[PDB]
Amino acid sequence: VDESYLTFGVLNEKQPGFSWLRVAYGLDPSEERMRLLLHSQRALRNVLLDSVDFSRAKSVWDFGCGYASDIIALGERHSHLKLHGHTLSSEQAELGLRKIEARGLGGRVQVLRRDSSKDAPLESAYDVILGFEVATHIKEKRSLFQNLSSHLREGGFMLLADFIANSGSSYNVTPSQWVELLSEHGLRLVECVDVSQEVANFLFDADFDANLTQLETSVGISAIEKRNYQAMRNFGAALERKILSYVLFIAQKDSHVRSTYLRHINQKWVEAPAPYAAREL
Amino acid sequence: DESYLTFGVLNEKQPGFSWLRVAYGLDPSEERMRLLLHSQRALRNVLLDSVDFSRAKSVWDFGCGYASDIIALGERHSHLKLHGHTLSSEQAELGLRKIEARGLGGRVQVLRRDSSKDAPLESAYDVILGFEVATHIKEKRSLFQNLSSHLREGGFMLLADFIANSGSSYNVTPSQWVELLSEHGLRLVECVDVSQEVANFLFDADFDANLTQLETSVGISAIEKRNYQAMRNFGAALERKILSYVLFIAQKDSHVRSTYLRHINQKWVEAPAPYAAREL
Ligand SMILES: Nc1ncnc2c1ncn2[C@@H]1O[C@H](CSCC[C@H](N)C(=O)O)[C@@H](O)[C@H]1O
Ligand SMILES: Nc1ncnc2c1ncn2[C@@H]1O[C@H](CSCC[C@H](N)C(=O)O)[C@@H](O)[C@H]1O
Repeated sequence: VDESYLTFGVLNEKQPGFSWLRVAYGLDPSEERMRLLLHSQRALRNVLLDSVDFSRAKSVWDFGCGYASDIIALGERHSHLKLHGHTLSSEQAELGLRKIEARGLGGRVQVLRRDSSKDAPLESAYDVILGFEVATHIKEKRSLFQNLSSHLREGGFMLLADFIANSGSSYNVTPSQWVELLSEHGLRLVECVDVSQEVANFLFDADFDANLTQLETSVGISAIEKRNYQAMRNFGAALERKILSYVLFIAQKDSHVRSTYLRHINQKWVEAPAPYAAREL
Repeated sequence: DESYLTFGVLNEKQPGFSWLRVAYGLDPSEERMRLLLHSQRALRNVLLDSVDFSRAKSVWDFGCGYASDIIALGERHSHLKLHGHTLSSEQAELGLRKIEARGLGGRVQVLRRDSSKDAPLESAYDVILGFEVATHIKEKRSLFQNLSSHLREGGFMLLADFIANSGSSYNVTPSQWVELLSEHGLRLVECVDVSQEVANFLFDADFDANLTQLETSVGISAIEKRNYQAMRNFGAALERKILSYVLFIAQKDSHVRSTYLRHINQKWVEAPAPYAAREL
C-alpha cells in the first residue's frame, strides 16, 4: 500500500471502531472509513501546504521524503515546480524514482540518497522546504538546521510537522530547543498549529495489538513496518498523556528581523500554538 | 519637544500624573518627566525593536510630523537613508532646520508629499513607519497601494493606530484593517494591544483645568489646543473600548497564499498580544 496511507491524520473526535491500521490495509472494507482516513491525512498536510503560493515558487526540497508521495503529489499539482527529495535508504530512493517515472515526472522530480544533516541539496536555495516527522529522527539537529536554513531562499517557507517533548521523557526536542534551532538559524514562525489531540484520536485503536497481529498473519508486513506501527501506537499514547505534542510549524527565512525579537515571536508560537480545533471548523 | 507630545504606555494610572502638565513643565517633577519620556519610548520601541536596522538601507516615515522619529533613528544608525512625508510646510521647514542642526542633512530628508498619492524618493524601502498617520488619511486603499508598492519584499511596515470596535480622523474597523493589509500583500508578524496603557497615559482628572492653565501660562496654538482635546477624547474612547490602539508589525510577503494571509492577519487583528502579558 502507498506510504501516504500510513501517515498521521487528524480526527476531530475519536471514531468508535475506526482503526487506522485496519482501514489503511483494507482489513476494514468500509469505503466510508477509507475516505475518512485519506481526508484526515490530507487535512493534516494541508494546514502546512495551504500557506504557500506555489505559483510563485520555483523549487521545493523535502529533506526526508520517504517514498516521495508528498513531492509527487505537489509535482502533479504544480507543473512548473522542481521538487527534490532526500532519503537515507536505497530502497525508498529506487522505489520513489520508479513512481516518479511511472507518472512521467522524471525531469522535474528527483529523489537522492543524501544525509540532509550533512549533504547539500541540488539547488543553492529553495522556495519551500518540507519536513514531515524528519527532524526528530536526526541526531545532529544544529547541523541539520544550518544546512536547511542556508539552502532556503530569503522569505522562503519551511513547513515542518514534528514532536515537542513536554515535562516527561527518535530524538525528542524540548520547546526551548525548538526555539533555539529556529531562532539561531534565522527562521521566523508565522504560525504553529497544535494537532496533538486530533492525531491522538486518529491513532487510537482499542484493538491495536490484535489488529497488528491480524495484519501480520493476513497481509504480511516487514519487521521495520511492524516496529514503525508499534512506535506510532506508542506516540498516540504519549500525545494523549501530553508527554509529547505534535505540532505543525509554518516558518520563513528572515535575515532582517532583530534576533531578540525573533526569539520572542518564536517563543510565542512554540509555547502558545494555535489549537487545531479553535483554528477552523 | 514634539516627541514629548506623543502617546505613551503606562502600566497603571499614576495619581496626579498629567501628560500635558509634565510635557510642558508645568509639573516640575524630574521623576514625572522621566516617566513621560520612558512611556513614549516604550510604545515606540515595541515597533522599532523588531527590526535589525544594520541590514536596512532606507526608512520611509509616511507622516513624519516634525521628523523627531527619523532624526532619532538617523543618529542611532549612521548608514540609514531616512525620508519623511508631511502635508504641512511649517512642518517640513522646521524638520529640515532641525535635521541640519544635527548635521543629518542629505541622509535624512523631509518632503511635502501626500503619501496617499505621491511616490516617495526611493523605489523601495526596508522599513515604513506610520505612527497615527493612516487614520488621518481618507483614501486608505490608495495609501496602502502606495506604501506596499514601495516596500521591499520582506521589509517591515510598523504602524501605531486605532481600530474602531462596535461604536462610532477616519476610523477603520477590524475587517477593514485585515482587508487593507491582506489585499496589498502585507503579513502581520504581531499586533500588540496597548489600549488600556495609552488610556492610562492620557488619563487626567483635571484635564480641562490643566489645558486652560497651559493656554494662559505658556500659550498654545489653536491647532495644538484642538489636538490636545482630541487626545483626551481618544483616551476616553479607549477606556470605554469604543476604540483600540494597536501596534502593527507587518512585512511585505508576495509568496504567502492569499487565503492563508487573510487568516493570519485576522488572527493578529482579532487577538492581538496584550501589552501587559507580552513582556514582564
Ligand atoms: N538525516 C537524514 N537525511 C535525509 N533523510 C533522512 C534523514 N533521516 C531520516 N531521513 C528520511 O526521512 C524519513 C523519515 S519518516 C518521514 C517519511 C515521509 N515524511 C513520509 O511521509 O513518507 C525517512 O524516509 C528517511 O529516509
Ligand atoms: N496624506 C498624508 N500624506 C503625508 N503626510 C500626512 C498625510 N496625512 C497626515 N500626514 C502627516 O502625518 C502626521 C499626522 S499625526 C503625526 C504623527 C507623527 N509621526 C508623530 O507621532 O509625531 C502629520 O505630520 C501630517 O503632516
